[PDB]
Amino acid sequence: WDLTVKMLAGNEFQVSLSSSMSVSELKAQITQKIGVHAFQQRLAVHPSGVALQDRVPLASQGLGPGSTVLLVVDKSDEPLSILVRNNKGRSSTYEVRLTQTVAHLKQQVSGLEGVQDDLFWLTFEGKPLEDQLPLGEYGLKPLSTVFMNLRLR
Amino acid sequence: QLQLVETGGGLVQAGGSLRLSCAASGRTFAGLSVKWFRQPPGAEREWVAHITSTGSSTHYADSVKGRFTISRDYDRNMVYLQMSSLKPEDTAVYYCHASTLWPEKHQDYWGQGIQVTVSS
Repeated sequence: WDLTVKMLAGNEFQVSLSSSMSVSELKAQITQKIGVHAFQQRLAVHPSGVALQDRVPLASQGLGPGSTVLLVVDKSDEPLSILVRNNKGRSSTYEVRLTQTVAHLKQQVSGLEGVQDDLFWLTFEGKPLEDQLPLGEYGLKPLSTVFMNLRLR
Repeated sequence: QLQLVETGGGLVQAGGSLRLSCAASGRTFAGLSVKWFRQPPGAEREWVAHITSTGSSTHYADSVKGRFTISRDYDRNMVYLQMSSLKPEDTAVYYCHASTLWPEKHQDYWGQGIQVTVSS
């Protein structure tokens, strides 16, 4: 499948899906093209103009070979507060931007818990957070709880 | 560079009020996330309050919610902790703390730490 992406400001590029044909593959290609994370891509099917739903087959939302989607990028970087439960079980808020890395969150927690950053690890909904990836790739929300655990040695 | 200067501590009777202050003396508080912590006698340092960098959220630990108020006077580089209905259990050394925010390089700043003794 070759789809057209039309950025609202006006410019057009083309992506190829050949793997899964999901919203993920599409967004991955747009990342390769214009360097913005999946969570920053607001996509809509043309011509209806409705949103593309994440976690739904593209062919289910009326998208086939040669169709075009409309792309708005929303750097989704307005600060929000999240909860961090630490390894002693106590919770406190932390101000973050979904555009920051997990590594940057670990630096904030390191500074306040007094533990070197490589001596602990973080999880959201049980999924271990990778240092290089932005918080928004994990779907964090106002007052989500990241759990901290020690890499006890 | 930034230093955080704390004032306002001291001795209060149970049921009284205190306004702690945290002056931003190096640069302004712009773009910094600011928290108060306290350390009760022979206890872990515990989190108390939080005002975010845009000054538009506040968060409190359960032990102080309803009694304590965090706020900022932005024109004057000030973050306050308003403590009312103080109990003897609020006796602790109080610290204010500031964090930068992505995409700024992460740094932590800490006030010196002031004593609050609540007496009955």
